Amino acid sequence: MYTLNWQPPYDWSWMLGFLAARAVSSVETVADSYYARSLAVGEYRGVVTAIPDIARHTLHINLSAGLEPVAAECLAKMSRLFDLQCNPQIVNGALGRLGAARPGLRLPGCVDAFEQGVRAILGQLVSVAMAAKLTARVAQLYGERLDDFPEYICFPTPQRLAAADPQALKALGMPLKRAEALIHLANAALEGTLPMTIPGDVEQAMKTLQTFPGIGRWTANYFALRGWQAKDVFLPDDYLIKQRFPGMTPAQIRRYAERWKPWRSYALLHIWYTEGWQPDEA
Amino acid sequence: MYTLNWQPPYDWSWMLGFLAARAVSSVETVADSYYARSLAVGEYRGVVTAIPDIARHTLHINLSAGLEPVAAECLAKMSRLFDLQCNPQIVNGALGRLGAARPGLRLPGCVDAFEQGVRAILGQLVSVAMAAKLTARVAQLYGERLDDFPEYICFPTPQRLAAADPQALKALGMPLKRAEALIHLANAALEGTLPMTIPGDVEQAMKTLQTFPGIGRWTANYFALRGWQAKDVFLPDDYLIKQRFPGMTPAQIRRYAERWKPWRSYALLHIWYTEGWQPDEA
Amino acid sequence: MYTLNWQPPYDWSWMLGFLAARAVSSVETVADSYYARSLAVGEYRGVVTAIPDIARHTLHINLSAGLEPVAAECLAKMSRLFDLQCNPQIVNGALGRLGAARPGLRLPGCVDAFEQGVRAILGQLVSVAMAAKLTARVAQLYGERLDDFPEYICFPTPQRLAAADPQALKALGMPLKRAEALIHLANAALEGTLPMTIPGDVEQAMKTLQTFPGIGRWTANYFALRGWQAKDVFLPDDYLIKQRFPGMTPAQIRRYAERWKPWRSYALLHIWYTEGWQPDEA
Amino acid sequence: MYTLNWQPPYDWSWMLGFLAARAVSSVETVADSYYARSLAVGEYRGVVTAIPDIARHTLHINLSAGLEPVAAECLAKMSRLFDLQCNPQIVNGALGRLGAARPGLRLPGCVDAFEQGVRAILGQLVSVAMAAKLTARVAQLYGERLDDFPEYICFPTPQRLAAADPQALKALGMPLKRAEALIHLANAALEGTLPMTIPGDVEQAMKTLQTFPGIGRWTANYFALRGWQAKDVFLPDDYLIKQRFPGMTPAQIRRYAERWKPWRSYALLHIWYTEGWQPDEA
DNA sequence: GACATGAGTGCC
DNA sequence: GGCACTCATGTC
DNA sequence: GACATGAGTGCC
DNA sequence: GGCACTCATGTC
Repeated sequence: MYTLNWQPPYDWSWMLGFLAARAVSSVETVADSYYARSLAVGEYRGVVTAIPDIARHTLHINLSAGLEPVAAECLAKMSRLFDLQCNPQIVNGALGRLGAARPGLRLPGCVDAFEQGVRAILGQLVSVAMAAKLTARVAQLYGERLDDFPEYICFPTPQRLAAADPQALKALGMPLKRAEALIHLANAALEGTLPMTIPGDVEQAMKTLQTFPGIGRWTANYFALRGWQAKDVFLPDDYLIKQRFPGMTPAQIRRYAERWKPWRSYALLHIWYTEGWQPDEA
Repeated sequence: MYTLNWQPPYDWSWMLGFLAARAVSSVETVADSYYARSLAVGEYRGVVTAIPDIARHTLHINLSAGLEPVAAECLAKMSRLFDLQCNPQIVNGALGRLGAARPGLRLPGCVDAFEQGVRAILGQLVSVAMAAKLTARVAQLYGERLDDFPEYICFPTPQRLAAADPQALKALGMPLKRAEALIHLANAALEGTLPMTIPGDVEQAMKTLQTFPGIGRWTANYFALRGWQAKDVFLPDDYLIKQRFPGMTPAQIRRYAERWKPWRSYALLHIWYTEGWQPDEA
Repeated sequence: MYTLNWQPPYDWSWMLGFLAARAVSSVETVADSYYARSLAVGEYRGVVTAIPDIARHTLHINLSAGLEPVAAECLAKMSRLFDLQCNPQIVNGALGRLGAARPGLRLPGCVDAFEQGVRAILGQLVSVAMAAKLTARVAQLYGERLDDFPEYICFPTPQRLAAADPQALKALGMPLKRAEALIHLANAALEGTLPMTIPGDVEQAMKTLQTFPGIGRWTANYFALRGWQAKDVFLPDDYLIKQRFPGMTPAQIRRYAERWKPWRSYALLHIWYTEGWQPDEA
Repeated sequence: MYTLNWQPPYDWSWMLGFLAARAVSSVETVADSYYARSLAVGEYRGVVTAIPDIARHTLHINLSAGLEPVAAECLAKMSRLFDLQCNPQIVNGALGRLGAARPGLRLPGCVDAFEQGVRAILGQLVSVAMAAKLTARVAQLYGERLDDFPEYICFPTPQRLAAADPQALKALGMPLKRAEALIHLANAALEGTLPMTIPGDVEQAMKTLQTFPGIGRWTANYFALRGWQAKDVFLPDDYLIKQRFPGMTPAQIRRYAERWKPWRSYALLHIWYTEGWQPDEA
């Protein structure tokens, strides 16, 4: 019903692929041609369906009756999740060769910073499939079920996770430290201490995030990349990244990435999705 | 170009009247049939125009060329400024006779919490008109002039106001502590310490805000009401509110306001704009 | 055995009486001519007996073998307890008529700041006698018994009280809050966070003490007076003191108390022990 | 002429020699048959003299008239400086071989924790004779001279070094950071943050000290050793200690030293003063 | 007596 | 109006 | 020696 | 991965 446009090229096959690998059962549904999930904005709840019209390079968004009163906010959330503001020319031009194998590459955002915070923490260590399944168990235990869509469940809110029992979370298959990380993050979101929108100084912001128990450099970087969709951040600590730069230390890698500023977040995505890639031995 | 729905009744005459008295020259233009202002979403800039359509219960939004990449976020900003989410039947059902005279009353929000915080601060102990002109000076002195629309300036970024000279601001017409208050707020906005969207615990978030220099209970409440669009906050320390409640002390007003929960913000507006209103002598 | 001097006059009956009223069963023993009690100095423990000799203004101190290795710390603890340093000519000269009825009055200190801290906390709200009853109970359950002197038990150390169960202390006859205050104090004691000797800036240190849970202004002052032997502190919040200044508010008593600077601690004691004292008819 | 006991053996020659090299001109006077120094306790001041009596295993202490009022505290200060509490049969029965050559070794204490902290700071990275000459300058500029004994001067008090101009301190022969260290230290001493007596948890307290500006691990360890007279601390970061354990890392040194628990401080003193000492093949 | 809350009174 | 700073209340 | 930075190790 | 702790290293 609602439509949002984008600037070609846009690789929808990759975006949905990325998102489908990380989909949380009962929360999200990802198909080759559309994306849909439960969505909550305040006390308004429902389901959102996004259908990409390649031909006319536009995204069709349908909203369940419950979200109509806050239609625009839902639209802004989809635009952030799908990085519709991206001008591929500027990025593909500034990255030269690195972004030529797939110039439609977009930065997968999120629909809610808190959710992404929870996802980022649970993403620690385990594989993607495990992170997803782990997140699914948290949603099934603390999420809100939609009365008009019994198959859908809303992602847990800060009010529920903040009151959660550390041992209950532990029981879902996570260390006690990670459960406490979640409970503390929820409390921050309630208090208004978790930046829900990109701050002017992403560097200071992340430094403050690292004071949170259970959140280190990796988590804060990954949270900034996906949760604030900050476009200039690298993850020299990432497992797959450390494999793309054999023999180099976090600082050497970090020093190498300076060359891609101010679009380091994009460079990161490309290097991640190019198995053959390797650095230039200066 | 873009259109947003709203549920009747909606008193546009009153809404535009409220924004018009507080309009900042060079930043926004308010007329009988429309509202327009500069808008910055990251590096994207332009002018937004809002034209209500009573016949269709719709609001038409026009974005200048520079804001199209982030059109959805702009739509969301406008929906928060004009309280398009409001269901008057629900609010009026609860408020009873209090709102019966103007069932179309809405809660005027803002397009950005930082800006609103700056405005809430410059409005301390001065007339709406002075605060208006005062803010304009700060605007011209630190704003980003739109190239495509020379007469429009974007509101100062936390960036620019954080590195401002506490004196260059006092000069414009404010005590020294007033200027420090702004400079502090700006820094907070830079690292994400100022909540940009409403937190789960409004009570607690306001407490933290009150630890800010230059921000007391009044400013913090007014900020929650307009900047976060919190719907259940009252302003017992407001000068005018004290006149509407002859005699009574803050805790007594607050106690009497309890009867309008969970829509105290709306009740507040109805009382502010109802001349001879007075509590039940009961 | 060991002997220490003091300067006449010294009202030993008033002093011994004062200590008898607060004496804790199993820890101390007070008679009309001597004071004796358990005493721990690190890992060294034993019994100390103090016998005054009015004729030659000397105090004879005896130590059981367990304390011999730390003789001098024992002597210092005893001299602070009995305020052997006092020069009555100076203090009585400054107070004037206030202290002319008992020129031999001294400031009863303590043998250990941690102990006094526990004693001050348990002295909250209740009567002198009842507090001694409670302290005796706490010591009974958490103190160590001297092998060499079964009849005696050492006052509970900080490490023992720190690892005590709040519920176990609650049962002895105090609210849960009060018992938590004790456990917190023990922790500060272990960490070196509770000044054990009088600080250079008593006012500042007392302020720091008030941040402790369970410790308000009364407990901090009283503790500073007994635990540090601060000579210039008044107790305007004291029960009996307010009874000596009928109808006067805290800040009033405090301002009045100023004329006794810098010996307010001594004036305080003189007022407590003047049956019919009343502020000057002026 | 007061008298204190000690258990034999006691190497006075070694003790006086250690204090003699660190003697600060005008404050302490060291000779082979006696130690003498100015001393303060609150506002009572004077000169203390200590005469060892090998014959009767006794130490004779004489106090000038200005200290008599607080004689007991003065005796405790001396017993801590000279480690009179030490039972050599117990320490050596544990250290074995290592302590067999100088069974009379004692732990040189201090007369006051603040003073010792200052010396720990001014002894950093400079020779011993140099720290002595520098400290003497500070004592000379910030000390209260004694009226009864013109030749002697009191060590600086915390209130005085606190109101010190950094620049003034530096000019005496030290970097700025250091002078700043002394000033912070005085403040802490003033508000009661610097533990003046050994705490229940020496390790926790040493960590809290490491957060003071200018105090690292070597300074904390050393301060604890001499300022609190902690009997079980080792200094794996010491210049000479690194030389005694050739090619060993601080962690390896520390692991090795565990064989001397719980008397690591005495082990440290024996190893420090044993030229050519070296570790076994453990 | 500790501690959070309410009054208010006066000052940049 | 922010900010402090001093009484007066009312549970545990 | 204090103290930032940076690799690296070992245990949640 | 987080995080406390360890081993250089360069600076003042």
